[PDB]
Amino acid sequence: IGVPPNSANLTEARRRVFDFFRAACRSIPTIMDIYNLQDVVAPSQLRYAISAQIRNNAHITDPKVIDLLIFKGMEELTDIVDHAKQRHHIIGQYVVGGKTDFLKNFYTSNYF
Amino acid sequence: KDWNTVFERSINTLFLTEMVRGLSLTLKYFFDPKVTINYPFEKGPLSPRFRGEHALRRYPTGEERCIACKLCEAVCPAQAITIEAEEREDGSRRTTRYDIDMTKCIYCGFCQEACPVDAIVEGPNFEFATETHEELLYDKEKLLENGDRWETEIAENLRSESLYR
Amino acid sequence: SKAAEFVISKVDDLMNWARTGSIWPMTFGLACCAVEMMHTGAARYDLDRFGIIFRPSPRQSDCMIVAGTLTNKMAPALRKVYDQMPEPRWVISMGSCANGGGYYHYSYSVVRGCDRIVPVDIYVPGCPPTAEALLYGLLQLQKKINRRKDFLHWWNK
Amino acid sequence: MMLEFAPIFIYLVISLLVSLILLGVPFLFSRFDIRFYLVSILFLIFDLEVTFFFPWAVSLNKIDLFGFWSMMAFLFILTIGFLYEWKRGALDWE
Amino acid sequence: MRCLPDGNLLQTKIHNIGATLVGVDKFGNKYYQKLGDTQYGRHRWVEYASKDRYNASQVPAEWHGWLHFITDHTGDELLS
Amino acid sequence: SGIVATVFGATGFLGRYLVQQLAKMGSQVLVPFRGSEDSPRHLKLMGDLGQVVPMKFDPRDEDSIKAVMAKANVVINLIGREYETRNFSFEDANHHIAEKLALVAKEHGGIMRYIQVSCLGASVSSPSRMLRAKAAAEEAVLNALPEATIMRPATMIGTEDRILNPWSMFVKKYGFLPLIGGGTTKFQPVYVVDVAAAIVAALKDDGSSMGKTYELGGPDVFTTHELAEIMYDMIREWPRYVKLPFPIAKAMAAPRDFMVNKVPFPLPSPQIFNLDQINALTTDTLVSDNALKFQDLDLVPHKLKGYPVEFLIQYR
Amino acid sequence: NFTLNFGPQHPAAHGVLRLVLEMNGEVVERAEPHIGLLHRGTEKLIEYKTYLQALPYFDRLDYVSMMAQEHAYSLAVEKLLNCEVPLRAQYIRVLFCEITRILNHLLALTTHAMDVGALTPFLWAFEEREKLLEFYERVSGARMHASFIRPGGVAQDLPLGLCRDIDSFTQQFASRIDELEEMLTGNRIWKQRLVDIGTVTAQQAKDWGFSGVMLRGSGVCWDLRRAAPYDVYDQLDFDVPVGTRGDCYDRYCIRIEEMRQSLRIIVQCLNQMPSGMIKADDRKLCPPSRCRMKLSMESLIHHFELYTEGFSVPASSTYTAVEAPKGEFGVFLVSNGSNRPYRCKIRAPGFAHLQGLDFMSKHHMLADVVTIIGTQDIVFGEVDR
Amino acid sequence: MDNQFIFKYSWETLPKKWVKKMERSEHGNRFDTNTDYLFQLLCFLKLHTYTRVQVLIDICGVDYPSRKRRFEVVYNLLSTRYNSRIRVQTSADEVTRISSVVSLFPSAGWWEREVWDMFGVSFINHPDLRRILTDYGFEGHPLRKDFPLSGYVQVRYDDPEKRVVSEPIEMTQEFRYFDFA
Amino acid sequence: PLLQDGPPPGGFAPVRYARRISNTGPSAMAMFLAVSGAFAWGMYQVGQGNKIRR
Amino acid sequence: YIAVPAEILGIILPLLLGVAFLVLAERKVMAFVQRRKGPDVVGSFGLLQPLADGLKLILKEPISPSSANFFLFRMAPVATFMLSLVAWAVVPFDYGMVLSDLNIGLLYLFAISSLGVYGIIIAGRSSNSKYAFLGALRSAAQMVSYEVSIGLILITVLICVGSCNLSEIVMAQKQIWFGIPLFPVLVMFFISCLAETNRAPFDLPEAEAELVAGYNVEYSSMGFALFFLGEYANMILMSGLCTLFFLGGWLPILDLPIFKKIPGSIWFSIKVLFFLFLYIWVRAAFPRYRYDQLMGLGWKVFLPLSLAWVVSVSGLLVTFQWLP
Ligand SMILES: NC(=O)C1=CN([C@@H]2O[C@H](COP(=O)(O)OP(=O)(O)OC[C@H]3O[C@@H](n4cnc5c(N)ncnc54)[C@H](OP(=O)(O)O)[C@@H]3O)[C@@H](O)[C@H]2O)C=CC1
Ligand code: SF4
Ligand code: SF4
Ligand code: SF4
Repeated sequence: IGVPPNSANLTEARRRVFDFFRAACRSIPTIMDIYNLQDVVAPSQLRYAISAQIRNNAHITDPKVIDLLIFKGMEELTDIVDHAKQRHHIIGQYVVGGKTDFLKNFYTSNYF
Repeated sequence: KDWNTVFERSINTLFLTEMVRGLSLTLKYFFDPKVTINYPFEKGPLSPRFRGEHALRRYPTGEERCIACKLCEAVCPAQAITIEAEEREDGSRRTTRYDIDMTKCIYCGFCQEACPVDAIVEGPNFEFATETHEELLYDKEKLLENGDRWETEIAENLRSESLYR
Repeated sequence: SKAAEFVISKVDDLMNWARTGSIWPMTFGLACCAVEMMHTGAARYDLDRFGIIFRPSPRQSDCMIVAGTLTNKMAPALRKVYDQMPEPRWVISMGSCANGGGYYHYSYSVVRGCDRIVPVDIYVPGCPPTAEALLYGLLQLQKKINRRKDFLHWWNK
Repeated sequence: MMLEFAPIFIYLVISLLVSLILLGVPFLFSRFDIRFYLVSILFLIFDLEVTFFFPWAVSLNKIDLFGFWSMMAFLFILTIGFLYEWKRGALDWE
Repeated sequence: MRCLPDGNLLQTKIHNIGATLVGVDKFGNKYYQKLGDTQYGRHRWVEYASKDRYNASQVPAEWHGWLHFITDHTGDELLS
Repeated sequence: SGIVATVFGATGFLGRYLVQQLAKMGSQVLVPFRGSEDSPRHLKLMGDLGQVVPMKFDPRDEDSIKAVMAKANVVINLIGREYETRNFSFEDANHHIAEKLALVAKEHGGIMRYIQVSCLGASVSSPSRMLRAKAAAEEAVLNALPEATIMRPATMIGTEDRILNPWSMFVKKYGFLPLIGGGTTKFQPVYVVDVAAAIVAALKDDGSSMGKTYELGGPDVFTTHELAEIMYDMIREWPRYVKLPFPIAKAMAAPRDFMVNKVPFPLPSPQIFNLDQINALTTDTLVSDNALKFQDLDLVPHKLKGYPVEFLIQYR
Repeated sequence: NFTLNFGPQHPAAHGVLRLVLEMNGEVVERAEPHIGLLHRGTEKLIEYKTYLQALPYFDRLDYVSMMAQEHAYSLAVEKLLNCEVPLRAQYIRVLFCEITRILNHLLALTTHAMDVGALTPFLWAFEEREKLLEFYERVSGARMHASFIRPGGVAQDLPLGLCRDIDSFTQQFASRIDELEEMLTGNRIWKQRLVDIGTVTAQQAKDWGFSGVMLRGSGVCWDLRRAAPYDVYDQLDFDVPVGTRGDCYDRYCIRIEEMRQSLRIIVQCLNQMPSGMIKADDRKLCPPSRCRMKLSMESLIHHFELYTEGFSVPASSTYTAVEAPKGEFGVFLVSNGSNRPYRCKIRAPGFAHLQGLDFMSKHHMLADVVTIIGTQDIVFGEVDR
Repeated sequence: MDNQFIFKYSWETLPKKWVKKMERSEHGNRFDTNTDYLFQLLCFLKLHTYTRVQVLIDICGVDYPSRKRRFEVVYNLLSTRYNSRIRVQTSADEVTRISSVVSLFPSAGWWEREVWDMFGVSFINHPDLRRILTDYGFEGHPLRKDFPLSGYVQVRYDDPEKRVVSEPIEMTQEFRYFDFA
Repeated sequence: PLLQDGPPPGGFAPVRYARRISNTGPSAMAMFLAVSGAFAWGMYQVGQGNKIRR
Repeated sequence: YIAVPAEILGIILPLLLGVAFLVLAERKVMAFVQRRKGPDVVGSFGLLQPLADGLKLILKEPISPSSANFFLFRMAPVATFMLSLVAWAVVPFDYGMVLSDLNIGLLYLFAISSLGVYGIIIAGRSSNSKYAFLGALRSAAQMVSYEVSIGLILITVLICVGSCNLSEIVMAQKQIWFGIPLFPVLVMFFISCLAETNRAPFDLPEAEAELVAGYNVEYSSMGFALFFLGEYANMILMSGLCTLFFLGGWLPILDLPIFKKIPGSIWFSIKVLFFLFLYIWVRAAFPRYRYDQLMGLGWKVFLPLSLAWVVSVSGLLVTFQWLP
């Protein structure tokens, strides 16, 4: 219940990473009901975004940083389920449901 | 403890004796004069120091008092004042723009304290509710209009308060 | 239609007289401005003598007075209470905070004016507006209600 | 005579009509609390006590002492019930 | 006849009984006083020229200070 | 943007979505209203201070029309009515105002872009009198302004639409839903936001929309019956239908049409038994293959299932 | 257990009050206040202001005790600056602090009474509040946010005839207190609503950081005016009332007795008020008079500097606390040598008191929750900042 | 019990490894300690007969961006028994969790939640550590010096969605910084 | 100038702060005797009225 | 029977006016106690304020929440309003001035009192709000609890009179008013009437500030008006019963020719007006009980006293043979 101490090693940290991913995935049906996503996105797409998020941070080697990321993820998930801030194609911070990029940026504005 | 004190306690409980006292004092104010003010025919008291709607003032010749020192803009805790200035055609140092956002202002009077020439004042008017937000964005001309309308009362108040500041 | 206009105008005057003489505001006391508003309802100014009775539920309210700072956290709760108010309904913004954000305009957590959340009919300036200033603002609300011609517009629609 | 009840019926109909006019003119422009069961039971018992008192109060001048004491025995039984309920905390709502 | 629908005006008419005329301004608004002690000696009132559609902003700046007890000078003395 | 747009008829269903989208691109919007000051009140919430400006006008007063248009360089007409009132005929609301608007905009001389919003099935040979008057307006607006752009949305779906809401109100108040043609009429219902997106897209182009007529229809074709299943799935209720043949439907929609122009007092608007919309239901109204669709304005319309019907949650 | 989400949403109770209650029928098991509905980032905003520009933020924290927080902030700045305040100013500051105490207790007591159904004392007490609000307006020109108490003293001297009008107020105020008491104190309904409600022991009060009446109700004799005196509180006679049972009824009686002691202090300030300056003479921290600024080069330079740059405060850090009407109000000020505060942590007594709602309301009836919130005297301006 | 007695008696009685810095001043007696000893030092001061520090006035964080451990956590404490105040400070960084003192002073619970909300410092064994002041779903820690004054997002009513929504901030008139140095 | 707001020569008149008490009530035996006498005599009068009605 | 509707209207319309003006008088007397003025702008002395509030209320849009109990939600205020109106058919204002001279009029009044609970219960349940439902359950419980005491007090009076006819009850007080020997019974009756009309200090539905949402929280426009009007019409009725049972109805204070010059309807009105002043005076004087406290008062204080007074009165009258 209380905030646990900082992880000793990457095995402890990974056990915690797996525990969080399990909790995040198990709440997916609750989210789908709250935001009425039955005709917007698939539950696996929600799972992919969560596992993606975790895979983008696979280069972290410091267990303290991993603990902070897990804590922030747990906080973010709790808000999404309890205090939903509904936006159409957006759940929290996740978008749900012949020329190079330079010329597009050039056409848009002078600030890239 | 005693049959006489027990008796009195029981009687006081059953006959609500302390509830009579509250009724009696409630009825006493029923017949007394009331304190209600018959607004808007009658008004509440105010003082010469009252901080109300801002105004810009002129000298008796018609020249503006403000010389664009920007002290009021700097001291303003709400950043409600915006000023632009430049040399006038006769060489005078005058504003070309003096805006007060009445919806950011906290009516603190700091601007009036900071002004070295008694140009910006908070006058005595408090009845200036509007129907739009933009009417509460006062530009320089609206502020000078306020000064012309309220000058007689503002000048008298400044004479009154010149003995304390 | 030399006769139907006269009868319409009398009906509209009667509707306006009823609606200005009976304004039941649902108070939204958020910060210091609520204390001045409590003084307005108190004995010296006595909003009840104008027919103004403060109601606890939006279902029985004609008017909402936003008196104080509206934060981002509170903004959804304010809008939901507004949506529970039956028509016709009016909104009065009281004080610098509710008008445009006031002293907290540049804060990360404050809504810069309650007119970003609900439509506002009267803005009462001040930080806080005096109790008499709020009373002046309510009499300005009555001035705007008296411009209504609800029967005439529906007759021509 | 039952003649006096007819005005009550016409009164009811008129009250109904007034109710509907007032209500219609605007259309033109999972937690069981046993203490409520217990208060219902108490009310029912004493409702029947008031019911049995109505004939007794109007008949006291004919039934004399026999009727008085039979009603007293009735009250005594029901008041023993009331004391049982009191001591068992059925009259406490905290 | 305005007293029947407008009870705010009636209260002023009744309180006007026995009062003293202090002055009249440019708009026609009339200023009265009593010199008693009921609301702690505060007995200054204005009877607006328009018996209907009167409004507090119609008091000129010369009389605003007197009406709010800010000053003891009437609108006439201030204008002189 | 330096666009100042006078949007007529913005106090209705489509209007709120258009003003919001026009406020986003920084355009200053002028909102003429004909009745109470509380009709444009919800539009003030949209845009920054001074960006959305409602102004009172009288449809039958040329002076007021040019008064509200005197400051704008873009004009959008949304004014129209599907039913009849004793004061305004189908042609009065669908053609005479539209033509008058084009004429004052012609005498204005400063209106760079003009947009008139019409109905998909607007044709001279159409059973519905509304669509006949709509088609007449299409030609009249074009005759007065060849550079004008006509837009022909289908039946629009949204929170304040007049198709799914009256159906849900009827079903909840009676328990069944009637089909005016056996639930076989093919229409292409479009999300109301997509129509507003299309109008904004026609205003943002390099001039390649002037003089054309677009046909805005939903991504999928639906029958009266199929749309009613979407309604029943969303409001979580048991579908029950009473097949009503056309001569029985027109009979129930005869009284209001019959007595609207005779009695001297206003009548309630018709929800489902509107005679003119029933006449439109006899024939299918789909997007012609030779017309210009959403894909012409680099736009992709939104499928009805999901958010576009999420407002139906309030009926569960 | 079923959950009750009850947020009093109008001046009836606070207004941003939002409570999650877990109930067993009508008995409260747990109370969880949700706060931050009035969090406006005051502490962040203060870091962007000069020391003068941050002063009006203190009037708007406990917006029922405005001048008491201005005093605490001014004292903190005077402490870091080692500025000496003239005697007259110290008496004026104490006089208006006790006026501010009465304004607070009048509102706290009668708003709590109105919530339990006593509607009359609110109206009687608010006519007394208007008289005292007039004194705020006569010295500063504002009824509530005076910004009158400043580092170095006060903004302006008292207008002639003010002390006489305060004396006439004091002559009659005891009768006003006696009427509020006669309405409530002896009344059997009032006693049933407050006796043995929200009992707090002395250990509990210290564990939860309680202060003020919330601490003195439990029999702990602790008043910062006596324990750590400031201004001229050491030259004044007053009693510190303490409770013997620690329930809502003792805290009501203490607040009543504290208004009688505030009246006593105001009388002594009126009689002992000396002549002299109302502002510290140093010419680096206080504005010059208007006549001096318009006639002397040195004074004009100082005026220009003071209202543009503001004074600098040498680099240091300290915690300063006063006995505010709601408890200990503290300011942790961190100076970095510049003209703007580096950090300004505001310690609000209502933050500690509201946190203790959970244990105070445990196993109480649903209708006692408002009574307990009333005795805590919560204003969310200071809870949330 | 004056500040002279506290400074001297704490030097004699406290274990030496706890306190790395002792400041005696009219601004306040201050004891700087390592994070691993903060909990034990606060339990000693609370229970010891000659200190009896029973009240935790508040806990606050200070941001020092130029320091390796940028956050300073300050514990203001009070002894009503001896009428004396004490300041105990410790330093922290963005990822190091420090010990919670809720088991010692229950009043610390909301103050530690505020520190986590405002600065991002986390507390071991805190029974319920979540944001307490900011809006739900808030990103960042506003009291950090690098957090912008007006934040990153603002809210408004959006009629098409029939709800209040959050979008990136657009300022009609920017905060004007007046550099008076 | 040199004139500052302050006490008059000799100070202001003394003001009371303590609760002044009030002894207002018949209490005790007065009310009980009044109520008992009313009950007894009024019930006798009820008997008299019932006899007349008979 | 053709003129019966004229009589019924001459009862119902002035009653609705009297209720409109009772609301005004309550706002005026509370204001004066609080040193305020009260409604005095809308009409001369505020005398048009009732009309303005009624017209405002009828011009308000109805809401009608999306509940599965559409019919019951609208019917509940009709039910309570009708019940409050129909009790006046048996109320005598003077000798011979009564619509229905019921021989069972006392039991009929008790039956109407007993029916009054259903409007509140049904409004609370049909609202689809747990707050409204809980508040309704508490209010219904309080009403039935205090109905027991009301009924036992009715029995005391009936024992003294020996007839259920209300006119007979009045005329039995010619020798002496029943409120003189039975003054404690009058006190308990007035308190039980406060608790039955949900009036202060027993007004749970008014305690919204106290986290207690009333049964009529969801109602708007005219349904809300019908609840309010039924409640106030019940207060005038309960003041009329206090007058009929204990203050001798239309009879004069003293059987003297100077007092018999003013008619009986004036006496009846004045006594009713005294009791309505006290209903308002109490609202203005005291705080309110919690639900559990007033429930304890109902069952543990007023039932026992009422029962004891029945026993004492019947026994005393049987002993000395003073029975009717
Ligand atoms: N299903 C649909 O919605 C479809 C509609 N359309 C067409 O698109 C347009 C906009 O649609 P939508 O917003 O839903 O329509 P609405 O009927 O909801 O709104 C029409 C607008 O025109 C105004 N108006 C109507 N009649 C008159 C009149 N006689 N004089 C002046 N103003 C008048 C209304 O103002 P006020 O509110 O004051 O009456 C309103 O602002 C209409 O022309 C419609 O025919 C296109 C395809 C299908
Ligand atoms: S009153 Fe204060 S906040 Fe307002 S403009 Fe003047 S200095 Fe700025
Ligand atoms: S108003 Fe005064 S302070 Fe402000 S710029 Fe003008 S002269 Fe300077
Ligand atoms: S406008 Fe001023 S007085 Fe009103 S709530 Fe905001 S800060 Fe407080």
